[PDB]
Amino acid sequence: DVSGTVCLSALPPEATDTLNLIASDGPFPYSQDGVVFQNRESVLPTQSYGYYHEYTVITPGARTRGTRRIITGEATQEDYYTGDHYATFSLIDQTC
Amino acid sequence: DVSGTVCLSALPPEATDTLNLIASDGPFPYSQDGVVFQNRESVLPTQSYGYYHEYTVITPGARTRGTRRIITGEATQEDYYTGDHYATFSLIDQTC
Repeated sequence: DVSGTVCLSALPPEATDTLNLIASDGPFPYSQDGVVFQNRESVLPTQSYGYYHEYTVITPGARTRGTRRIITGEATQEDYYTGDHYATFSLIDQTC
Repeated sequence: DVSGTVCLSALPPEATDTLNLIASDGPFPYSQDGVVFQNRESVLPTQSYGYYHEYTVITPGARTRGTRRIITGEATQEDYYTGDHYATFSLIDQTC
């Protein structure tokens, strides 16, 4: 399940950067950006394969990709944030 | 024959999710949710066609709809669990 909705303004500023890159279709900093998210554990709503894609939200100072991501769904405004490597998700509200 | 009664708290958590959806009549995750269960091998009591319906119990980690299902009958609380693709069934006790 999804934890609830969070305003974009209440998430780390790097989440705003990632959403801006998704709207322009890149370029993305990481090679993994844009790959399909399988939702193997069924935390998000069940959908067809390819419905979900994953993008990095940079963690300042990290050497690796870290634990923060945005998962897009195919529906309008359907974007989920995770700050714990896919354990929990919140829907992002871009209007606040 | 129904193989016994099982407490709802003993089943995987997704069985509770499915029973909640059945109570609200969905919307369901799969298009096959809510089809008639034919009871072809007569494991459950014999009834007219249409008496039983089947619903998916999601299995996290599976690549398919998996083997877990809830079958409803028309009587109150008549809900059966199968974890083995219709081989065996237990009546669910929602009070424990």
